[PDB]
Amino acid sequence: VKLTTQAYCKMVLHGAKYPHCAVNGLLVAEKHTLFVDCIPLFHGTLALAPMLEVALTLIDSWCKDHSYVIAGYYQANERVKDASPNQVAEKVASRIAEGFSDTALIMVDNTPTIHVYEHHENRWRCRDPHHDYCEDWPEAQRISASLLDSRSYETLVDFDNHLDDIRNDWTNPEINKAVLHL
Amino acid sequence: VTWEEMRDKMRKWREENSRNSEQIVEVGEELINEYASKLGDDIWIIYEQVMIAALDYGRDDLALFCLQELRRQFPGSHRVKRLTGMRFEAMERYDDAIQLYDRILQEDPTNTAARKRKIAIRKAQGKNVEAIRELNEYLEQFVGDQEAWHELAELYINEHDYAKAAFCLEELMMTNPHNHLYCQQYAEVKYTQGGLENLELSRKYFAQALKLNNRNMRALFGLYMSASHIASNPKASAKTKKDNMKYASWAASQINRAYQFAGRSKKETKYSLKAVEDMLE
Repeated sequence: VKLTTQAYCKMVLHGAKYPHCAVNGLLVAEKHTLFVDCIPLFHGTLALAPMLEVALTLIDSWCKDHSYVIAGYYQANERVKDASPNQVAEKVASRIAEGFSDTALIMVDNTPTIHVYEHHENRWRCRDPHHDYCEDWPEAQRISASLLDSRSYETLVDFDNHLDDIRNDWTNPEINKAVLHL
Repeated sequence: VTWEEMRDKMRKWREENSRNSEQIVEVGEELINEYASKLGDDIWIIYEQVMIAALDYGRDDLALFCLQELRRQFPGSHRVKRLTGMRFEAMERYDDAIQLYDRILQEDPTNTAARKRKIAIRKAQGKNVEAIRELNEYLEQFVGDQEAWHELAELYINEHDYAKAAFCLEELMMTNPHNHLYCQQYAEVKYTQGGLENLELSRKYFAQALKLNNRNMRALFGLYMSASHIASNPKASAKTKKDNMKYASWAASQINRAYQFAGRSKKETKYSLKAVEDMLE
């Protein structure tokens, strides 16, 4: 229900690296739930099955060895006003629900600025209209800007950039390595 | 760096349809002042490239600056009118844009940029049900536009109408048969569309993309996942089953070698240990 400064900073960095395009990834955690970090998957046209179902296994193979487990899924729509979840968000959340309970469907509202929908027997209903819980807002807002002003998103890499060149690390070592000292 | 390199960079970022607006405007703002005299009639295409990029960057302090210097040199030009319409649309003024484009279409009825900006608003306003129809009409008028034929595929994929997106990707693959990306995206559409009647095409196309570009890895993963999906199908015959289990093994014998060379390139990190445990399943 809470996100770590690393998860939030990686989310905002991937969202800023491709503003014109959509943003998607998988929030993975340790095995009440805290989102330690996210693995950003793709951008642009996301309504495609094979590359999305490859990321499932190619991230599980890393998390099972790194003692991690995938907990949630975030999406950022192309438009700046529309933040309603598409069919893809539901179809991916239902897939992780069968392997890990308490799945959170995150919608990055471009114009806080984050919605969290939870499934309770009927649908996916958000909680941001009522209230959204985080560990500490000012710390995250400071450390995010600290990496934003330096234009560090140009250095960030996601799974789509990794499928182009394997020399790129989808786990973002050089990002959280700077996050720890800030 | 010298201006003769900045010009080459601004030409390369224009040949390929890149959208790195920040890095484009950072170099354009210099060429507007620091090297305006070193290049002659090359400054107008740079103005057009910098205005549209600064619009994405959300900096109108340079958009209007590059727009007025184009309105002065080319008075009444149709490209500069399109730039003005795009600026209107970026400043949320969707009302004057339609009138400007109808005024443009009445002088030169063969104009197409106005026809495309007339659907750019519909994509921006969210009327994708209307945008797809207005784009299909334009395609019925101007066939062969290999940009609108891909925007239509994108709109159909976002609309989850995977059936008709294949009809556009085929029109794209007939004109660019040497482009592996058009094969990969068609293989993905066939994969997402249906089952055995479509996986049989997706497996072929994920392999044709590899044959056209042996450095493609998305096509390799697609071929592996499409061969496994036909191997694990109940309606699959024993012949198709064993051929698919051969294709999958042949693809996995190269996935690890690619990852082995990748892990060899990085003396610190070893990536071979990541994918191999997945290939044995």
